Amino acid sequence: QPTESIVRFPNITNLCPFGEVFNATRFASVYAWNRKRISNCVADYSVLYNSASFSTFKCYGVSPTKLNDLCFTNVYADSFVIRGDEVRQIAPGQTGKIADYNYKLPDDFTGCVIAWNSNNLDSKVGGNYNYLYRLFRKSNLKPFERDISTEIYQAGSTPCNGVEGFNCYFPLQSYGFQPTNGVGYQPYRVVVLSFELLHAPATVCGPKKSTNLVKNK
Amino acid sequence: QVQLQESGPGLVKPSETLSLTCTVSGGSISSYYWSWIRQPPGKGLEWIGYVYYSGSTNYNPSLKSRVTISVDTSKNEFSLKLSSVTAADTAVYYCASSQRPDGNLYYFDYWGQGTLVTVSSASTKGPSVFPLAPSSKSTSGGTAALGCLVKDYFPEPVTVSWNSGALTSGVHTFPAVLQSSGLYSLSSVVTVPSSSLGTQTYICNVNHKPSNTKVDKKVEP
Amino acid sequence: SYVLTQPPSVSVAPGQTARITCGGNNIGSKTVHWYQQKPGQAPVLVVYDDSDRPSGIPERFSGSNSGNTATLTISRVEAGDEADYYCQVWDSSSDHYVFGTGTKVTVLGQPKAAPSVTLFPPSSEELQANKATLVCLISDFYPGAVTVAWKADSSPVKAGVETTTPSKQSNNKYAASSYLSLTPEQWKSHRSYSCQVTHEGSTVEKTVAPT
Ligand SMILES: *[C@@H]1O[C@H](CO)[C@@H](O)[C@H](O)[C@H]1NC(C)=O
Repeated sequence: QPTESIVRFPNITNLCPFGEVFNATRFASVYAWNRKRISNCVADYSVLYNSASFSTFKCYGVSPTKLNDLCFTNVYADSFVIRGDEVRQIAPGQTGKIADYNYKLPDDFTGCVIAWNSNNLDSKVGGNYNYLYRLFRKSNLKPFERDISTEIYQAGSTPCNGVEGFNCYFPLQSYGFQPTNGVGYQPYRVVVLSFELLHAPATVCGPKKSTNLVKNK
Repeated sequence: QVQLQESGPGLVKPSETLSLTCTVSGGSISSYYWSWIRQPPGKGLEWIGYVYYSGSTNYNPSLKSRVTISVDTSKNEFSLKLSSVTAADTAVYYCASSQRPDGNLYYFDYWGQGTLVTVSSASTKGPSVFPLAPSSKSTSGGTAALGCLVKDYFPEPVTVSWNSGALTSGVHTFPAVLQSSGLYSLSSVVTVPSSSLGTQTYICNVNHKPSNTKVDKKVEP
Repeated sequence: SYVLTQPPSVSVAPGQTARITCGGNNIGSKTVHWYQQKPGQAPVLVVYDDSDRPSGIPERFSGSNSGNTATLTISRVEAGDEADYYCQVWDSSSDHYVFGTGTKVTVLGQPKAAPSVTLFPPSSEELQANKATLVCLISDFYPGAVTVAWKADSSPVKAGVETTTPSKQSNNKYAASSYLSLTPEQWKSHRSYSCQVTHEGSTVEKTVAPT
């Protein structure tokens, strides 16, 4: 109810740049995922759920068909690339090397996970080795943590001292991403929208009109 | 456009595994979620699970241990396997899909016709067909009534037509009766203009898939 | 497991706006879809994305979803909308698709119809098989509640009668079937038989005689 007793929404006109996130030419490795803050703009969510072809569109805590009717103080868009089978880890309470070591959602998550097959653009003949993921880490990530360190992981008793060797591994590994890989191992571009509400005037809303208020009912 | 057609046995023993297959035509399997839904007689719909074109699956938590859903892209079909069935598994099984992503926006607008699966202890049996001769030619209103009687079969269903699909006007097939013995019996009657009662041959085509009984029978006074 | 609760049956007058309620804990944060299912047919999507309709469904179908209550509104209710409606939603926490319990909307005030009865004697092919089955067929009656009774001259019969429950036919009416089985010697031993169909007080009777 962003003052909807009678229609009253912000007089803003600039559109939110979802295209710069969804239609980006290049995406980031999941270990080094990017985030874009969306603010001070009108967000037409109809251009998302009714356009394009997505493989996964799972919203937690909010229905996607009501986004054009709600307002938020901030909305964040996190984008990355993982395997098709690994998309199931992008959800609250999930486990796995992606959920634990690369991207973790909180249990009280309020947003939408959007994913689509990207094999025709994020995979090359000889194999795309530019997309990486974290294979080893001393503990699980906190919700929305972003670890970009390349410290040599000590798997054995002897200390590594920052040199690769016996039981001392480089923590990152490269996806293969070949166009003939099995569909479950093909690259999927994922984007996660987080809907943040603070004690502050809302800055992102759906396209609505306005009236002029009465001193009555 | 895309049409789905189920296929499978109509009878399963109270402890064997159920196998179904949904043949999709008019389109492709690629890049969609193909689901299985069942409905017990007189009860509500229950989602079983889906299969993604990669082969990944998601099942009803109540049926996770017993359900297997596979996909064959090179044959344009996806199948269902339900192990250790019970009496509560008698239902009409539909296959359904859409062009929507998994979750929230996913619905079912492409549906199949649905195949009934019965879990019974034993005794599959084909029907016996008998002609229901039309009433004594009175031609008061010019409307006679002739039909066929398929008695003592098991299990459901029975599909009856008239003149190999030609005669369709005024036809009425009735629901079957559950006899005390345990076998079903139904009648199928079409009202006929009594003016062509001695020239128009009236054949009834009954089909019993669980028994492969494809019997044709003509009726005459 | 998530639960969608619907009323088993609601009833409306021809012309008014029927409303089907679909209850669920904080269902307003979920996307509700609606399905129509008519007897002997598969369910068909009628409302998607809370309130949208497919291209074939008329504009009298509409949907709402707000505060543990989703409502399917059918305006200008006609006889041909009498069917079974189910709400369907995807659960986020369980990653599961749940259906409503089901609602059977019946249109009030449809006219009263009298049952048409056609009684058939046993086919001579059946007598050659040492069996005999009388067939009494009933259709085109409303309300869909009927009572069939048989009689063998001056003595009614009950030990060979088998009747069905009424069934919705395609023209928004009901039909039933009754069967009488007996040995061929009992068939020829009685001079006449009778199928008596009672409906809402009035009775319809047809008879058959071995000749
Ligand atoms: C991205 O591009 C597609 C096709 O040009 C367009 O349909 C879509 O609205 C654009 N923006 C997105 C997906 O945010």
